[PDB]
Amino acid sequence: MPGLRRLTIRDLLAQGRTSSNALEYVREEVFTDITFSKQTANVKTIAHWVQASRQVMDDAPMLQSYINNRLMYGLALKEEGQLLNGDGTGDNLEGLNKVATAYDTSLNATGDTRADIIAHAIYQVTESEFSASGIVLNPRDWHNIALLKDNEGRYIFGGPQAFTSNIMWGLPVVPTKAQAAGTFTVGGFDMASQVWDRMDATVEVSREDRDNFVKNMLTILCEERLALAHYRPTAIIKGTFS
Amino acid sequence: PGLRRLTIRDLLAQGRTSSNALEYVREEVFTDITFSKQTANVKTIAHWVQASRQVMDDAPMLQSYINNRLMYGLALKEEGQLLNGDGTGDNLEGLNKVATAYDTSLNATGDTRADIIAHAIYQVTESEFSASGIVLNPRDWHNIALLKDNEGRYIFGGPQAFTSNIMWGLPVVPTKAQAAGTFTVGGFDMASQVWDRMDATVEVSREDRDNFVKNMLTILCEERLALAHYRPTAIIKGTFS
Amino acid sequence: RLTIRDLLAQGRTSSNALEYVREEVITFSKQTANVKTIAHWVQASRQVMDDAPMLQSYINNRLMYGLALKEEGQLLNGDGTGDNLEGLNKVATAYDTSLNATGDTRADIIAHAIYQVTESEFSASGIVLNPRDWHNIALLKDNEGRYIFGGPQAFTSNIMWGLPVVPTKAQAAGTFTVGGFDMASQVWDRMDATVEVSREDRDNFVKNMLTILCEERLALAHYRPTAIIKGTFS
Amino acid sequence: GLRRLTIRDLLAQGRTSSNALEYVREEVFTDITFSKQTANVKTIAHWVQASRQVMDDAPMLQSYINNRLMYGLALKEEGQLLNGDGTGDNLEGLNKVATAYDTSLNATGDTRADIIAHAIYQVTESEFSASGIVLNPRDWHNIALLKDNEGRYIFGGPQAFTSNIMWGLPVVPTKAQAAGTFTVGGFDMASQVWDRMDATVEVSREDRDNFVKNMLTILCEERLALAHYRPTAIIKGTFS
Amino acid sequence: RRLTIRDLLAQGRTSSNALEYVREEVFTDITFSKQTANVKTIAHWVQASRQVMDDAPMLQSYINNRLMYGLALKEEGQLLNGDGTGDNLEGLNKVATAYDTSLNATGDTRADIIAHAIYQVTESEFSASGIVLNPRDWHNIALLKDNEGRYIFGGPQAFTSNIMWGLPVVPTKAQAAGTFTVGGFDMASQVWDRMDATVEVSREDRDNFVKNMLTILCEERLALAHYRPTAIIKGTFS
Amino acid sequence: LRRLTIRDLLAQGRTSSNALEYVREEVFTDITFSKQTANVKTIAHWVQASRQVMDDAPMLQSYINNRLMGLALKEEGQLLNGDGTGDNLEGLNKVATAYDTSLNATGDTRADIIAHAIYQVTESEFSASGIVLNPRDWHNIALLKDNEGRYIFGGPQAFTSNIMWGLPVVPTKAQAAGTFTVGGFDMASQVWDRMDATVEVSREDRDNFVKNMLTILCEERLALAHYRPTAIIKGTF
Amino acid sequence: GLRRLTIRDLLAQGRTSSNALEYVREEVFTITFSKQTANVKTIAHWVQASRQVMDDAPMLQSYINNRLMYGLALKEEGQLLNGDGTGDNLEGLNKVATAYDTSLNATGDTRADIIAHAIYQVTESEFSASGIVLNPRDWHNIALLKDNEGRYIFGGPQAFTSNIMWGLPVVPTKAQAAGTFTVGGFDMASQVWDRMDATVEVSREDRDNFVKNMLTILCEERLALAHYRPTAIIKGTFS
Repeated sequence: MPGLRRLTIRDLLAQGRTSSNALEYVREEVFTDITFSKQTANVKTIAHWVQASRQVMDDAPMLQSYINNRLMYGLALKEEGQLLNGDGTGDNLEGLNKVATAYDTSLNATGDTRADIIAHAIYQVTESEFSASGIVLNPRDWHNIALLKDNEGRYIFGGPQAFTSNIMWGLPVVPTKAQAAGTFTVGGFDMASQVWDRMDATVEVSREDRDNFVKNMLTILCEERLALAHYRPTAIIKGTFS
Repeated sequence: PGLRRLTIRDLLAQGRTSSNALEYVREEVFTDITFSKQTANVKTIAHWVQASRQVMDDAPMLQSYINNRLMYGLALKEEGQLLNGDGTGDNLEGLNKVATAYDTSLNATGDTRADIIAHAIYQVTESEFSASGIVLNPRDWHNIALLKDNEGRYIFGGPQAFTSNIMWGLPVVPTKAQAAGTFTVGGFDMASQVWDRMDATVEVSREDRDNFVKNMLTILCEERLALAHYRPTAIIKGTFS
Repeated sequence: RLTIRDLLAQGRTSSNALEYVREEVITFSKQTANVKTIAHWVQASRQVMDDAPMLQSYINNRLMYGLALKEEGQLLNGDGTGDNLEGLNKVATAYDTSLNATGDTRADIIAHAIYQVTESEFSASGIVLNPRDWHNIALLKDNEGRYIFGGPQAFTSNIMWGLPVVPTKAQAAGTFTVGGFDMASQVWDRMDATVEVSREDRDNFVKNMLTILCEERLALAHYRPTAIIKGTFS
Repeated sequence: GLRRLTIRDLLAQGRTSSNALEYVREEVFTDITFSKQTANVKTIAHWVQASRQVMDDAPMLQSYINNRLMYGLALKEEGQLLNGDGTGDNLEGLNKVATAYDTSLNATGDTRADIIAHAIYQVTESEFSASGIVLNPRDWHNIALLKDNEGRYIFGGPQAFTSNIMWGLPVVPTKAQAAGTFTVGGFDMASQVWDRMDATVEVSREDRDNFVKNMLTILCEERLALAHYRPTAIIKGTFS
Repeated sequence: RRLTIRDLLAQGRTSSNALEYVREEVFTDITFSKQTANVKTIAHWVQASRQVMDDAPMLQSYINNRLMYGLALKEEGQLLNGDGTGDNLEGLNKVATAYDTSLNATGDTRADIIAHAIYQVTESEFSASGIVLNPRDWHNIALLKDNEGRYIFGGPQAFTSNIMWGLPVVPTKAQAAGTFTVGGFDMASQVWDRMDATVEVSREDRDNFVKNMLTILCEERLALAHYRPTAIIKGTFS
Repeated sequence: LRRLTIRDLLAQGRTSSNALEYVREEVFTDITFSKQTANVKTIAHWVQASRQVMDDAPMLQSYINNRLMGLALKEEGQLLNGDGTGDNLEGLNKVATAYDTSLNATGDTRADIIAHAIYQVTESEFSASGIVLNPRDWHNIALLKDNEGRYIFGGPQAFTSNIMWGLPVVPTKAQAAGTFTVGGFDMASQVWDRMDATVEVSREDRDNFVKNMLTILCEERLALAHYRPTAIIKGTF
Repeated sequence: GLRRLTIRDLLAQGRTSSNALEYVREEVFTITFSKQTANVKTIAHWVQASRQVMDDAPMLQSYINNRLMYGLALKEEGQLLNGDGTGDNLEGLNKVATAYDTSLNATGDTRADIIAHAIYQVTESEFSASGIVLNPRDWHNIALLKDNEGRYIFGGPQAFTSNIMWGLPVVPTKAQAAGTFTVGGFDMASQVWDRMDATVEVSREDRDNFVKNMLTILCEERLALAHYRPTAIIKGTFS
């Protein structure tokens, strides 16, 4: 099974299990009364594959190492990028940043810091009757945020005790390289989106592939099928730092 | 359902009932104290959504998420009724209608929106109670928590103040039920109470209105609630400049 | 004469969605088709619930037919957006006007379309016209005063060049759709038609009435858009 | 909800088993002399008359008497302890024995909060140090929200008003205290409150015209006395 | 109600009239002087009418709500600053090291001075174990800002629970306003006590016989031992 | 171990053979494939003590562990810039892409060069996940002071935290001064452990018999596999 | 006392049963080996009391041991820090410490920047700094460095308590002379071997105790100090 020593984007979202090629649902639109709308989520597949030598790998304990440290790791890093930046066209999921709501750049005044913009965004999330539960950042941006002062020796956030992923103002932070530099995504992901797992990550070996029989190598493939549903896109705010 | 904030239900005291009306004595303070005979009727609060048929009928795990999503909105409807629901009809006669106007003479020159909240925290004492909660529109709470004087100093600490909703040791309740520019502060724990007749329940109807045609499905979530106001002069409602 | 459902291929399915490959001629592309719902409802008197045979006679004679008439307008003129399903005219190839002769009549444009259907290596199998256009096609005669192919005695059915015509009010006036539907498109039925009676629906309770509903769930895949050609004769 | 400290919490507590209580009072003047005094256990009563249909539910009436009626009894016991004329069935309150504020100490540009400082100083003239203060909510609100030419608060702010503490000394804002009148003094040393009977409740249906009008009367009764051992340790005053 | 000066110091029972100890003296090496502490007596007397005392629980109310309370409040003020003249005890503020005036800075706040004193305690090879403040000065300190809305220390309730920099604080009216006292009390002093508080009624003192009065005396015997006067810094808020 | 080493910054893996064959994908800045083999090789660190130390027993063991597992510093010098030919394995600096000097400027300092290198890591379709450089260079970068800017007083907290641009920094004497190395080490390269470290004491080694001394030797074996050398970039300031 | 961290806590412990230990010192060029020997030395602290304190029995035996062990600990800390190693002395960490590289300093450096440069300079021995040793006054003046901008280098006066500098433990002690600091990886560079624990002996005749009815209480311990890599220890003085 997979697993990383860090909070992942799918941990922020709600988890469900589905047994169909698609599922329909209702999207709550709020005007800043709520008007409902019909939506559908299609179960799409994310895969990661690597080429490998034949004999050393099917006759050694270097296979568990090879799929654990390359395949599951890459597959996780790929689903994390899909859930956050998917397009929704073809085999692409529709990511949080695709449906997210534009940050309102009228909430920031002269002299604002990054903490002020984070506060403005945690606000703008509240305009959906939902409470912000998670933040998604770039590791560079998260490092800059965790370590800044307040025109005084005092020390907002916790720096190198809270910078270690950890939390910020009570909300979990996911610092991920999938997130562009200078871009933040705040929201109540707990009750604004949901990932439905059709099939768990499965691994398979292809001896026969695109001229693999004559090249003396295998292809190892790890794949998983899931869908992403966005109940209230107004609960997600995607913004850019100054 | 609360989602890491206090609900207007949390400011009031709570109890159980077993009838549709039980009535009580209202302490009418004059600005000694007189008494009134008042009756509180058990009204019904309902939140409904018209979804499709395909969304609902599925495995038990696929039916629970919408049930929780609906129990969530029921709580917001309950707050909307508790805060400002007029007496006429099946509404609940909420606090803002029973509250007392805000004495505008208290204002000093050069005040800010927080100064008016301080004045309203005072005025609650004229009922012989103490303020135990503010109710603000999220816009107003946000605009207050990030205020500053001529000097580069925040009144309420930092932007961390907007989160962890509290003003001078008094819980702040930011809710969409409160209209922009209107504030409501008072000793809720002693000036009001909520009597619960029935808990939340969910029902599904295919034949409602025209749902049988166009294959719709109305999901309804109901609770039964009465609101007893024991001292209207403890709750103060006002508007911002 | 029959239904657009009879022109297309038919399959069964057991899923909410449908994945397939659209062979744009031969390349390939992945396409999806979600199952949608089509319903037809009729107002009736309370007296049908008794005398069960009358209810069955009404249902099979007149209810199962209106549902097909209603799904014609969806299978033909759809969008695929929302609760609609993609229609033959939406996934269609514009009729080539270069095939037009100097003074060819409306019965020759259809022959040109029938030939154009073959440019996808698939032979045409059906025509779809508007009732008024079909009416005018069978009665335009000529200057001499003879029906070009008509004549009351010399008429078989809604047929033209040996292909079914299927006139439907769903088709707009001025538009025609010629295609080899039997091997280029396929309707996948999620479940067969179901009938349900409601007495509470709207004010049926007070007014002593009934609503009979007939529902069906289906999608449709368009493997070869090039086989279906949509034209608009001047 | 115990969101504030009462006058009783400001005083020494004591229990008794007699209907009168005699003590001695120190008479320190501007050494000490001892004069014998006595205090008679008085009765404090608070009553509310409710419709006769409020007893149909035992738990709800029980709750009302438990947490809504006793509060009124205590809050009027405050009004008796703080200021009682002594004559009749009114126990002798802190305002009856309190010493007058020495107006000589007032300066020209004397702020309203400085007079409390002068009173705290005058409390030291009885070889006691001032305990918490008692004053009206309006005056406490004005004191804690003083503003200079600019908007900066001098020594209070609404955080002070909600905390009921100035200069480390507890503050009791009560409606019983009149507006403009303040009372400082070493209440823990000077005076004490003696309890005879814990509060009791009584329901009467025939009281007054409660029979022809559908209502009851609920009565809460308490027995206590107030013993002042050093009136010079308590100071009245009025703002100007 | 709160921790007292007796709680900051180190306890211990004596069964004699006086005891000798060694004072460790530090230069601003460690020398040793010879000192003695004599068991002194602290008493508080309240005289009340003899009538009800002898048949009621009114006696208990005098004993603990009127006498033990005053005796504790007077013991705490004797421990802080006595004089050693007669029955006076030796006071912490009498035996204390003057706060270094030169240690201050231009913009130092009322907490920077406490930091300076917490340092100065370390010139005796010990560390601060507590602070003794006037309630007014503690109320003022606990509500200080930092050139920003941010509050140093904590909130007004319980005055931040009477703890600054992690060190318990004793707010007492005995401490003069504007004077502070830090130091390693638990290690630099001891409160050797001979006899616990006892209560006695006279019925004969002075002219109580003719005037119909009792007198109730509550008294205790204890000594205070000082080991390092350099581990106790007494200073003034400038 | 107050910092994370290069091993903690690559992929970890286990092998039970004296050599392993792997497919290295090569990127044209299309992706092609090459067959490659990595040979398990021994890393060894020795220190010579004096005799009669075996009687120290429990404390000797403490010396044996603490001051030997020394070997970790030599293994990383092998992993980073091993010559590749001989009895030493192929290092990260051996198969690494030369820094693109066209990304520089006139006044660019030294952290901007690392930013440019991180940018150039993306041409492999990977992303930088670490930086390796000299402790002197890291000290100069972290404590860099500019009179005009607000970055004055340096970053002693940054220097002690070992984090730059949000990525880990590895200051080691293994890497020569003036040279830097960035890249997606967690994807491109993997360390395959064959056998764990063992300790061997020799009395006859060289002159140990004459000179009344011992030789303690700690040795382990392992291989290094590089899947995408284009991910790694090595340059000089 | 346990309200502060002692120098013995920065180094490594270990027991020895002999009066001499042989070890190998690792010289690093900025690695060769030397062979050195550590001799078990004796550290003794004595307090001069009166004879009347003896008559109180537990008030002396059960209360003065607390202060006596404290004094012994402080004296041991001082000797470990700056013992000269000549004539029954320990080998002071300041004696083997490497001189601070003054060239590391820039223009505009405060006293904490020099400590940062010293924290760097330890790395040239392939070790990482484990602790700092300062004078209490120097630590006070560092933790309260009111920057010219008008902001504290550290959090505030809170910094002085809970002695920590950039995650490194700071040991303030009167043993370190004012103006002198020592950074290093003490948990690896050196260690302390304990031969026998502290023991207490009482003398009535030492010097003129008999004449002046005094007493001398002497607590003594025996230990050796072994340095393995002096380059890991950097000693310097503040400008």
